[PDB]
Order: sequence, then structure tokens, then C-alpha cells
Amino acid sequence: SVEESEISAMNQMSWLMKTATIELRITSLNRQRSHTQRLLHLLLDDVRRKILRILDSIQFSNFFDRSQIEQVIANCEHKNRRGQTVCNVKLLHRVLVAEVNAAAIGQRPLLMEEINTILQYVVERNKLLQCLHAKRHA
Amino acid sequence: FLYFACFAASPSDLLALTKLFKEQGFGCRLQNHHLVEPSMDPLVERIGYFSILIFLEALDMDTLMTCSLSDKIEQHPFSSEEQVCKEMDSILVTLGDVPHHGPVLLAWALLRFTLNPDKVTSAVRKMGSTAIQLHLFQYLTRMLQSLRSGENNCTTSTACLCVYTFLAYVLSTLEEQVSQSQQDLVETACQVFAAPNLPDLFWNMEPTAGLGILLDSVVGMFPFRISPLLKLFTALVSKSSAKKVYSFLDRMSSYTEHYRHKPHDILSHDDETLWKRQTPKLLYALGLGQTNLRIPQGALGQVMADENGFLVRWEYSYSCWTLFTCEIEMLLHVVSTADVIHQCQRVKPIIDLVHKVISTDLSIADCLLPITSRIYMLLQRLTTVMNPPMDFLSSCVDCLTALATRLPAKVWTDLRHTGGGYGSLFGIEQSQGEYSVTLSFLRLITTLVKGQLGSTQSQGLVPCILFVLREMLPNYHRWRYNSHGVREQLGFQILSLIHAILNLLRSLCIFSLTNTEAGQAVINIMGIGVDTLNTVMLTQAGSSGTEGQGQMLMQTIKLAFSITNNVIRLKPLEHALTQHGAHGNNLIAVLAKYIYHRYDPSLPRLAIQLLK
Repeated sequence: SVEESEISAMNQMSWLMKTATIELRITSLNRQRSHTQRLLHLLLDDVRRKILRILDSIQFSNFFDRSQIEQVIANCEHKNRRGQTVCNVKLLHRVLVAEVNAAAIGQRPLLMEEINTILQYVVERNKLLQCLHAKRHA
Repeated sequence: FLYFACFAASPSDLLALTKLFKEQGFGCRLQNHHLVEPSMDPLVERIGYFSILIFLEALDMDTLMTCSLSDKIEQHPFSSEEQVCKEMDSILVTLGDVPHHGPVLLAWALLRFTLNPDKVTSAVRKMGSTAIQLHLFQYLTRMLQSLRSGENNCTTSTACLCVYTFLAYVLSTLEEQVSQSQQDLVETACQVFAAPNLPDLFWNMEPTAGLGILLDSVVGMFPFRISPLLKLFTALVSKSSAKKVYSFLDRMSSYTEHYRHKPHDILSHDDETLWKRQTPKLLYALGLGQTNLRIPQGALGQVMADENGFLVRWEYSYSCWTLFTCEIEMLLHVVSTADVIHQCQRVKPIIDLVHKVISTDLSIADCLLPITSRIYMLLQRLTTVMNPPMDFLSSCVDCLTALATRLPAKVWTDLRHTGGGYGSLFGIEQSQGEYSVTLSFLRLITTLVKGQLGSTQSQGLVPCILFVLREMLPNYHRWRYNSHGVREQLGFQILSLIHAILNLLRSLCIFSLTNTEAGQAVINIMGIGVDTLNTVMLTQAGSSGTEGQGQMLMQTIKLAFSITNNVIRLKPLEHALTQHGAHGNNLIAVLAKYIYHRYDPSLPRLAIQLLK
């Protein structure tokens, strides 16, 4: 449970699961009872049973012409490693500063702030996507 | 502590004890303090508490109070002993660092006060400022609560008596400085008065000294500060002073109000100290209510200046019973507002005492008929709110059960008329993890089934019986337990109801036990094994080896055993009882092993009966 590094704590617990899974596969492929029994006992013996709290921890909820801004944002979305449909704010910032740099001088700061806003939008969007695929793996 | 309470502990042994408790630091500077885990913390406080009590008991506050009162302090064992007093001063002067140094520094300062009022060095003054600074009042409160959590035997009675004598001397010697802790000290009396032998002593002494002083000032605040006076009165409630408290509330001597501005109908004496009330003031204007408390004309008000106006203590003889009736009418009229929750808190100090009265002397049941009739409508109103103030429902059902202990069918019809509504409290309790509502329901139900409700009356309670048999007993093991013991006591009350019904109903309990989950549940209660029993038995940390959590546990076990005995006598359950458990320990073997139980013969005797 990482308040500040939630995405990590997620991907960690995820691959930790995947490990435990390949493990239990092998172990049942040959034999053991004790460790299985103890994990079970701690998982169900009457305190919210453990796997129940673990479930409970994955949280299930989640100057510019607007439509063209939406198109540009959509072109800067990459499927992050987990299938997170993230808006890459670095590329969006680069392209937005590029559209600014290419009556024009007096509105330069306005377009610059607009670009920074589009970038922050892409950033929060990528963050949402991350968290999405994170809860997905979870 | 007990020996000193039995024979006067001499001052030299007391000085040695203080030095020893100093080296160990009241149990905090332990030579092996490193090995203590969180499961051992209450023991230290125990080692702490006696260290306080032993210091307090060795001071013998009673003889000191009597000597100061009679002008013969030289008869105190501390008068001729200058050296012990000086060395104990040099020792206790360094205290002030831990809460266990609260009481010892106080009484000893009190000691230094009594043995030489004119020879008070700055040492004793610093000691007193420290004791007041150490929150020693809440310290004694928690110490008494813990030491009484073990079913107060001789030991907790001696402890509370020592606390009563010490606090009496405190209230007698420093009348002025204590006023800031009027909350905490109250619980202290509410702690001391929990012993059955204390209330008669409080009622037999003069009212102008000791604990009575705290009562007097408390009377000076009613009915503004309701909860303190009501709690203290409920506390003094014993079998001999029941009617005393009844009459004391029937004749209130002062009525207190907080006034922001001097009303134009208040005519002052020359000194502005004695005011006269010009025209009637109506207390509670709840319409058409027969309990119209009115402070009469010409009545006097003693005016005490408060930073925001005037605290007016008017000499008015308003009946506390009718005033609480009007407050309950207010709760009935305002239940659909938001302050209902807060309202319950202004009411709980009354209802709590009412049961305390009604369950103390049934002969006063009729005299309190107004609140008893209002409680039914109160429950019917406050049980359907989205926020059941669980404690208010609990105290209500408790007073109702105490009323049912004398009039079974009457309370039965009255409560069945209001309605089930208990299911919501049960669900909320299971979700939250405290079961005062369910337990109160169980107590009322047990009294009803035991009060010999006529044959026609048992049919109306059978649904509650099915609820007690099918949903409570089968799952009470899995329900969340916020504290230890409450799950066990829930199961134990369930079994007590079941048995008392079966010891009178019969056919239904038999069928349920023989064909439903209750059979296997009671089987498990029996099959916890004698080893777990004896283990929890060694877990009891005090004299309450006959009154520990293990005692309730063994009671639950013997209850399950007598239950199965009766069930077998009166008739899937048999198959489960003879089945070889899936873990290798056939239940009958666990039963036989109970022959090892050597503390309580009835348990093995009943196991043998089940075996036969």
C-alpha cells in the first residue's frame, strides 16, 4: 500500500503474484501440504480474511480549438507497458511548443500557457491510464 | 496492597517501597524491559497501579483526614517520624515524569500539608503542582476501570475504597484548585462508587465534606450540566440508598441556568448577589405536556459571574423526574431533526439512571411510570432512523428489560406493539463490531422467556427464538470482534437463553438443535478442547481466577454440555457427535479428554454424563 508510489506498489504486487502462481503450479505438479495449509489458514481463519482485504485494497473507481486539441491528444496516446492507454505528455509538450513556435507575437504567451495546459491534460491522462492498467493487473 | 489494607503498613516499609518503586520506576525502568511485547503492556500498568495503591494505602488517608478534622494529627504514623518524611521528600521530589507519579506525589504533599501546615517548603508546593499537572484524576479513573474489569472482588473493592478515602481528603484539603477537572474527577467518583459498599458510606457522612462536596457543586449546576449529576446519582444507587436518590431527585434544591443578558423580569437585591424572579419562566414548552416545570415567582437567584454573562443558581424546587420527562418529550418532538444524536447524549444520563433505579428497587417502578411509557414510543421512533444511536437503544432496552423482570406479559405486549426493528440494529452491530444492541435484545428476551409468560404468550416470542437459534449461534464465531471476550459473552448469553428456555419452547429448541446448524455450533463450543480452556485460564492476570475471561469461557462450555445433555434426554446431531472429525480427533475423544480438567468438577461430571 503505497500512497505516493501507487503505480509501483501495483506493478510490484502484480509480478509478485505472477511469481507465486508459477510457483504453486510447480508445487502442485509434484507435492506439498504444509505451506499451502498455512497460507490458507492465515487466509481464512476467523478480522477481514486476508485475501478479502487484498481485494478491498484494489480501488475499482477511476487559444486552442478544443476538438483539434482532442485529436492531437489522441495522437500522443501510447499503450503503456500494461496496456495503459496513456497520453504521453512529453511528446504533447514538444509538439505544442512546436505549434506555438511556428498579431502572432502578442499572443505568444497565451498560446504557450495553452500548450502547458494541453500538456498537463496529457499528463493527468497518462496517469489515469497507468492507474487503469495497474488496477487491471491487480 | 491487600495486606497493608488489612494491617497498617509502617512508614519505614513504605519508604523502602517508594525507593524500590523508584529504582524500577513504577515498573518502567525494568532490568529486562527490552523483552516486553505489546501483549505484556497491561501487566506493567498493573505493577504500576499497585505501586500507586501501595503508596496510597501506606499513607492511610482515612486516619489523616480524621486527625486533621479532630486536631490530633500527632496520632498519624507520620508525625513523630521526621527522618522518613524528609528522605521520602528528597525521593518523591524527583518525580513528575510518569503518570504513576501522580497520586503518590499528591497524597504525600497532602501528607506534608497535614503534618505541618506552616512548614510547607516549596518542595510540597512543586509536588502538588506536579500532581495536578500529571492528570492523576484520569490516571485513577483508568486504574479503577482496569482493576474492576476483572469482576470486582475483595481486591478491587479495597482499591476503590482507598481511592474514595484519598479523593475525600483531596476534596477536603484543596477546595479551590480542583474545579478545572470537574469532568475527570467525576468519573473518579463514578469509579469509586462502583463498589457496593461505598454508596452507603457516602450517604452516611456529612454532605459538606469529601465526595459530597463534588455532589453539592454538581447540584449547583443542574439542569445545565445534566450528565455529571445524573451519572453521579446513578453511581450512588445501591440497595439501601435507592429511595434516597429517588427522593433527592424528587426535591431538587437548586436549578441552574446560563443567562447571556439579565432578563427584564429579574429584580436585583442591593448587592446584585441575590436576585428575585419577577414572573414565571416556563422551562420546556412542549405542548399539552402535564410536566410543566415552572420556576415560581419571587424565587431567588445567586448570581455568579461567567465570562459570557451570569450563571444564575435559582432556589427552585423543580422535580428532576418531571424535568427528565420533559427532556424526553423534547427528544420525542425533535427526533426528525439533526440534533437527535446530540439529544440522545443529553438523555442517556437519565435513562441510564432509570434502569439503575428500576433494576435496583422494583417497588419504585410505578413512581417512574412517565418515562417508562415514553421509552416505548422513543424506541419506535429512534430505531428506524438511518443512524441508530446504538447506546441510546441499548440503555432503553435495558430499562425496558428491568421493567420486564417484574411485569413480563405487560412489557411483552407493550414492546410487541412497537415492533422487525431489531434486525437493523443487529445488522449495524455485526457490521461495526460492538453488540450492545443485540445483547440488550437478548437480555430482554431472556427475562421475558424466564418471567413465566403464560402459555398463550410464548407463541409471540418464538420468532425471536428462531432468530436466536438460526442466525446468532451459527455465525457468532465469524462475526467481527472489536474487543476480546464480547464474542464469547454473546455466545454465552445465547446459550443461557437456550437453556433457560429448555429448563422451563421445548419442541422448537429440540428440533432446531437436532436438525440445524446450532447442533454443530454447540458441538464446536464443546470441542474447543480442554487444552485451549486451561491455556486461556492461565492467561488471567489477576486474583480473578474465578472471575476471568476463562471463567466465562468455561461457563459457555458447561452450557453447551448441559444443552447437549438435555437435548439427548428429551429426544443429524447424533451423527455429528459420533462422527470421526475430519482432523483425526473424534469429538467424543475431545470430550473424554476433558477428564483432565481439574479446576471445575462440574465440567467433567457433565462430560461423563454425555459419555454415559
